Amino acid sequence: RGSHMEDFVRQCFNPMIVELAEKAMKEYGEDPKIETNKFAATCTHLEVCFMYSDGGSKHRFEIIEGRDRIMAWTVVNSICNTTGVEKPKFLPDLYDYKENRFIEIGVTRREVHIYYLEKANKIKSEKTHIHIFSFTGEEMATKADYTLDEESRARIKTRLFTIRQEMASRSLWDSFRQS
Amino acid sequence: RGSHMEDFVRQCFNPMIVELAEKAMKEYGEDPKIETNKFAATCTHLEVCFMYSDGGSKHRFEIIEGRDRIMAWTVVNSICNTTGVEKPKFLPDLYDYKENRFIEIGVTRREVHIYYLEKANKIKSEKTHIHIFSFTGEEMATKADYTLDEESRARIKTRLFTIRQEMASRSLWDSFRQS
Amino acid sequence: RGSHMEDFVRQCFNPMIVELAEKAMKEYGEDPKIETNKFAATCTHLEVCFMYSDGGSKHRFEIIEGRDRIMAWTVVNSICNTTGVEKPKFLPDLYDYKENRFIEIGVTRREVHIYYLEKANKIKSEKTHIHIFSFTGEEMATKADYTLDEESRARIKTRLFTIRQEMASRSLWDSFRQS
Amino acid sequence: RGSHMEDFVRQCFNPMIVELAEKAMKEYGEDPKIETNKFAATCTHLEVCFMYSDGGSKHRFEIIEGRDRIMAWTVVNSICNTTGVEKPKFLPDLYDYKENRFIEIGVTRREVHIYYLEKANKIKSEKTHIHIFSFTGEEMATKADYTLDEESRARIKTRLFTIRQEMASRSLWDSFRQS
Amino acid sequence: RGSHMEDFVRQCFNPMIVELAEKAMKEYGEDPKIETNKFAATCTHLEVCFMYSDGGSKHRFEIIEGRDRIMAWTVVNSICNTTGVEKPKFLPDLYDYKENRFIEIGVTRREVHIYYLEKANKIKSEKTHIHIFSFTGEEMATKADYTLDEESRARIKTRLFTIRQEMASRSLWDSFRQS
Amino acid sequence: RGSHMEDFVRQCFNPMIVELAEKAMKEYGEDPKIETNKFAATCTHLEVCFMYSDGGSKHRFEIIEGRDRIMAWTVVNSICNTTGVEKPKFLPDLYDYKENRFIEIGVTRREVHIYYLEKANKIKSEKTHIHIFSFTGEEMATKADYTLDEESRARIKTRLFTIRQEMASRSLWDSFRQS
Amino acid sequence: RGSHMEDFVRQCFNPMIVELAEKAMKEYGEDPKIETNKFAATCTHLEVCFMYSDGGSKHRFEIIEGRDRIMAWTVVNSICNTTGVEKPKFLPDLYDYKENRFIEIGVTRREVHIYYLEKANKIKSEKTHIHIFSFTGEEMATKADYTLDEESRARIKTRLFTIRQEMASRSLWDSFRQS
Amino acid sequence: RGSHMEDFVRQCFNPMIVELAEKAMKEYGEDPKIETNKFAATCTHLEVCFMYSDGGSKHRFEIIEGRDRIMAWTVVNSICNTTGVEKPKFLPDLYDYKENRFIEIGVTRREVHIYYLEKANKIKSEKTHIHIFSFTGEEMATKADYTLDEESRARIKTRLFTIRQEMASRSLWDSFRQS
Ligand SMILES: COc1cc(CCNC(=O)c2nc(-c3ccccc3)[nH]c(=O)c2O)ccc1O
Ligand SMILES: COc1cc(CCNC(=O)c2nc(-c3ccccc3)[nH]c(=O)c2O)ccc1O
Ligand SMILES: COc1cc(CCNC(=O)c2nc(-c3ccccc3)[nH]c(=O)c2O)ccc1O
Ligand SMILES: COc1cc(CCNC(=O)c2nc(-c3ccccc3)[nH]c(=O)c2O)ccc1O
Ligand SMILES: COc1cc(CCNC(=O)c2nc(-c3ccccc3)[nH]c(=O)c2O)ccc1O
Ligand SMILES: [Mn+2]
Ligand SMILES: [Mn+2]
Ligand SMILES: [Mn+2]
Ligand SMILES: [Mn+2]
Ligand SMILES: [Mn+2]
Ligand SMILES: [Mn+2]
Ligand SMILES: [Mn+2]
Ligand SMILES: [Mn+2]
Ligand SMILES: [Mn+2]
Ligand SMILES: [Mn+2]
Ligand SMILES: [Mn+2]
Ligand SMILES: [Mn+2]
Repeated sequence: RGSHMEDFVRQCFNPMIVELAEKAMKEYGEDPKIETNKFAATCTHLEVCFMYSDGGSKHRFEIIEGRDRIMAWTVVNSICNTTGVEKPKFLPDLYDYKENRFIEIGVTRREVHIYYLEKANKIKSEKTHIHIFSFTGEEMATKADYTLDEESRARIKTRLFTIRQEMASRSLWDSFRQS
Repeated sequence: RGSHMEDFVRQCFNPMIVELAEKAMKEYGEDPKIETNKFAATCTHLEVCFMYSDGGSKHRFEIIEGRDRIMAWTVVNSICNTTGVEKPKFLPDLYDYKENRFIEIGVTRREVHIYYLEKANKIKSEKTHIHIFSFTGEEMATKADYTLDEESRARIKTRLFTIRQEMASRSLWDSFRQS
Repeated sequence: RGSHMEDFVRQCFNPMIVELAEKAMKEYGEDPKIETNKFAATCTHLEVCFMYSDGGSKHRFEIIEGRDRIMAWTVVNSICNTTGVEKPKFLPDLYDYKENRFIEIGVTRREVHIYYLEKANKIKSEKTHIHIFSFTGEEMATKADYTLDEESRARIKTRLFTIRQEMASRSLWDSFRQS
Repeated sequence: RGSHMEDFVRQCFNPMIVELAEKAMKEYGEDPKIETNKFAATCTHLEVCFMYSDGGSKHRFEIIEGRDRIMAWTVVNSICNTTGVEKPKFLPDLYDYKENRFIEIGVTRREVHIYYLEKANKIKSEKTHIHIFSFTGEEMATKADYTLDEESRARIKTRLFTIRQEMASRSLWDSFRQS
Repeated sequence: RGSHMEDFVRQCFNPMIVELAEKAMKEYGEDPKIETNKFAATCTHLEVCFMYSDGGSKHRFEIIEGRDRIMAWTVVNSICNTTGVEKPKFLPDLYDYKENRFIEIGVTRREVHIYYLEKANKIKSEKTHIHIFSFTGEEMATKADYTLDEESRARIKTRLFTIRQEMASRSLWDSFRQS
Repeated sequence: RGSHMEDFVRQCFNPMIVELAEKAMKEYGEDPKIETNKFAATCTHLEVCFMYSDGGSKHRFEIIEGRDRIMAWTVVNSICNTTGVEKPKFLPDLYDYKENRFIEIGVTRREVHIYYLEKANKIKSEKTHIHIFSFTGEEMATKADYTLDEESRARIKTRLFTIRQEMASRSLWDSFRQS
Repeated sequence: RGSHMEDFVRQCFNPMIVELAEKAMKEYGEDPKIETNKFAATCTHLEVCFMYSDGGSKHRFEIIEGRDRIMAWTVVNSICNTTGVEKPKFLPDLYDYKENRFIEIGVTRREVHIYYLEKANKIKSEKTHIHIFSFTGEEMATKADYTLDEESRARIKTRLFTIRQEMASRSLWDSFRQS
Repeated sequence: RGSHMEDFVRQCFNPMIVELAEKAMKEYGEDPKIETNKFAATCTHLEVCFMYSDGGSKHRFEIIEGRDRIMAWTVVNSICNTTGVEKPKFLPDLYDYKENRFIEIGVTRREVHIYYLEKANKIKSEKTHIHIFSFTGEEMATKADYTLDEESRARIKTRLFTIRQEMASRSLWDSFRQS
């Protein structure tokens, strides 16, 4: 019940991302009070997706992650039925209105290119773009097309390494990298 | 009195657009509690006009729809008496400060090009631009000049199809497409 | 998915009570999109408990309903370990700091005194006070001790009958009284 | 169109009362831009009713005036079906939870006791309380039961005479007292 | 131009009282940048009047000080024409709705009873109550009727001595007590 | 005291511009309650200057109009002592950080080019730019350099003609054009 | 650096009390990141003092704790120089305007009566009231005069035991009770 | 204790910069009530750094100044470990995401080029950019690369000279230039 990682996650991310991660995890039958590593992972993924969507230019991205399952899908059908893009098999995170493709955002604790592989065998859809970030500071995207400019992606890497430092300062990073 | 479409409209659009649609419909002698399809249509038209005006660049559009009749006209006379453009016969929805022309925004449930025809015989003014959106996801504008960029108009189409899905999920879309 | 009762509940109660009812129902494995009658019941119970706690005088009641299970219990242990009152078997709704007893608030669709019976066999604790409200406008409390004054309890009855009227106007009240 | 009374009413009362008076007058087919005296009268009546309801003690009054017709009635049926009081023939302004009776609030430009007469022949219901205020500073209530204390009713009289002074300073009071 | 007392007054009182004192002093042809002692005196008088009006019970006092001359008078005529109290010769600060009399609030740097004398020869009206506060911590009122309870008047004295300490800490109190 | 123009000005412009105009007029010994035409003129000039400063790009203009005399000057000395531009003889309205020159904004009721003449004989400084707007919808600037783009200046003309229409609807425009 | 108690304190108390405790501890040369037990103690003491001051009736208490040393003293001199009460030797927490005495509030982890002893030998002033609360749920005050009513003091005890439970759930309570 | 410079600093800068300067000075063992010149210097440096960071384009700069020492460093390690830039020896003020270098911002009272020298011997790191501003209105940066455009840096110079004027008007500038 009383885990250091829970209090650290509640002290690290803003209340909105914490509430959204709690909702998304309870929806799939996972307890934030027990799966604390998955709690931190969901919060980090949500914040990274939000910074990514903010890195655009007003009407650039459509936020899919953070919506309810029935609602997050409804936007996918509306995007597909209006542009003509094939419907993805699994829920993505964003839709680039400038590139006419969905974006899958990953945040891994291992090296940058095995998580892309893991996300590539699962997807195997079509034009769905994959963008991977790592806590080490590296990144990797489809066709080397990193979608955003260098200044926006640098902020995501900096914030990612900031969370890694705060976890290690509380001896919680070693258990985070395992699972 | 107790109609599903009324509660759906109050749950779908934000309170400001709902209040503006109620005002605009009561002004013309129409009850939102009875003409629920017209209520949803007015709300959708208002939201589409607002997204259109937001798709500009700060000082780009002058919002005519959503103003009171005497006030909405007063801005039309001020626009005409300062630029020299001929006064339109019927109230438009916007004025493009970059193109020196008024814009008429339509949202139809039929195919995109019969509503443009219907709006073309009524207008027949001069340089008044016509821009039509459909729930199917298509669009059509005067001289193929769609005024806004592709990214802004895609958001309008996506949101339009989102409302169509929520209506069909409540079995209210079939009655909406009829009237 | 698209139920009239869902939109009516979202249009009737404020967003905070709706969110709290969604949380409380998802916690116990119940879907607000499917168990719409239970959704309305949870919202009504929450609002009645809140009006009851507001009917006091600043430092009068301690709100138990609407808190998370682990948190709502933690306040019960703190109340018991500081006053000396025996710990209740099941989660109550309030604690009267003026009467040194917990309060169980019920809102039933049947007559007022069978729900009290149903709540009396389940409880059978000790000094836990029971207060029952009905949609018909009647009420019943332990030892005829209605805790609050007449003016506060009249507001709860009035609001309860207001919800019953809005449900019947949408033909949703008959299905509500059944389950 | 451009009437001094309209601008004075918009400068005198707060925007909420002005909007509520506009809604209530448009509901009954009356134009605030044309019936400016009736506009000021509706605004004054609304503000007096609000100060009256504020003169209570938290859970004392139920505000009927300012609600929509279908909604304002729904609260009357809920009050009657829960307390047992006979349903009034015409819409009142408040309900005293402490006295178990409805209150009719009048604000007249003539002497205090002819408007009470006018309101007494129309009503003739039962326990519906009548409370009359005048711009001259006098008042009159049923059974000499003025419901509120002296300090609250003095504020209403003071504010009423303040509006009369501002009208006379703009030469609008003489036309107000006629109609 | 650059006076220590000006910056101290802007750092001591809240922006609203500072703005009201600036307005009241510019209305009578006095510069806050030059008459800095009168600036501090006006701010202190305004704050004392506000704490006094707050010391009541909701509908107790009518605030006269801090209003514009034409507006502050208009409330005096409305109070007199509705209660029957004789109109005062000079603008007072409050009106006690519970005692049916106006209140004149003074804040002096000399002893408490010479300022009352000075305010008594000027007034000499009728039932206008006089209440005097001093920076030394003493007070004096008409007929020993101090209107408010002991707890509210103690706060005013405490705050008054707090300002005297902050002035002396900046060597500005000696010049304040002179003028 | 009770002038139609006063209530119209309070109903037309936002409270901030009204307060700033009241301050600026009381500073120079002019009463807004008496010099109502000058009141409307000051409000219009302030709003036009604000729209002009907003027409830039974040760090483009430095707002001089609307500041207190001693403060509005202090910014002029700071601008001159840091850029090297000669100090103007009379207070301007803006400073263009992109053009290294002050801007004088005029709003006249006569034709556009006699007010520029009137403002040119008074100024006769150096690089101080003059920009004139008229209620008729025309404009005129130094060296035909209109500083802003066409879309921003069109909004100012439209709003100017909107105020002219509202004045004429209340029969206040004829007296406005005289003085 | 990374202590569980720090994150727990930041997750438990509101940001204002946390900031005030950080300020008060840095003022006396103590690090909240190192003296985490003292951090939690300062936060708990501040919250208890705030609930105590809120337990009064508007103008009842004067808050001394939470102010800066020079400021917190300045209010003590102002209270003494206006009421005549002897100046205390050490900074208290409140001043009861109804009882004409200062209040010292203690929150101990041991039994209730040894901390009162410890606070009695240190004080030994005069009429300075001592009120002690414990995490076990007991209390003790001077002359058995508990100042507040039973309902307000019960809330403090309940909240105190809530913090003790959350500490023990994170295995931080055992180290808290030691120091 | 009562210094003119303290009140001037509290009247000049916004409360946030004042609080941040108080925190930063108390962290290094310096009293704002005593080291008033250093207080004004810290406030000016903070405001200049904030205007500099605002002069960018959304995701351009990372604010280092104004953060706590342990936190301000944590961002430096995250920036270095993600971009590959060498870690600076002393805490900088910003990081330019567009130029891949840290920025050191200085505000001196002497001539612009001796403070750059003083900051150059201390630094002597690598690609750390130095940008110096002066109260006289001049500036100097590394490689004549002033990072921002001319319009943003002109605002900083103007505001700097505004503070110098307000200090001299209160006879506080001469003592400021000495230390
Ligand atoms: C059961 O897990 C969840 C599943 C979902 C549905 C959609 N899922 C994602 O969008 C997603 N989710 C993770 C990720 C990885 C590890 C732990 C937690 C989340 N990584 C990603 O790259 C990614 O696109 C939402 C929230 C969840 O918690
Ligand atoms: C009586 O109807 C209304 C009329 C008006 C006046 C101006 N009208 C429009 O601006 C408009 N209105 C619809 C439309 C179509 C069907 C139903 C409702 C609205 N479509 C459009 O393209 C369009 O330009 C305002 C609100 C109304 O409700
Ligand atoms: C006494 O008058 C005022 C003077 C001032 C000082 C600076 N003045 C202007 O900045 C200004 N003022 C008007 C103008 C013209 C007619 C009536 C009112 C204002 N026109 C302009 O073009 C213009 O630059 C400020 C506010 C005033 O009211
Ligand atoms: C150095 O310590 C502090 C001292 C001060 C000055 C005034 N002190 C109190 O007002 C106080 N302080 C604690 C207490 C006990 C243990 C740890 C922390 C605080 N207990 C009490 O009963 C109590 O009246 C303010 C904040 C501090 O952190
Ligand atoms: C002890 O002093 C402080 C030191 C610090 C740590 C980082 N320091 C700066 O970032 C900094 N500080 C000054 C400066 C110069 C004179 C007086 C005050 C500050 N000038 C600069 O250019 C500059 O980069 C933060 C706040 C301080 O008060
Ligand atoms: Mn996803
Ligand atoms: Mn993803
Ligand atoms: Mn239209
Ligand atoms: Mn249209
Ligand atoms: Mn219950
Ligand atoms: Mn009435
Ligand atoms: Mn006085
Ligand atoms: Mn000017
Ligand atoms: Mn000008
Ligand atoms: Mn204490
Ligand atoms: Mn620095
Ligand atoms: Mn620096």
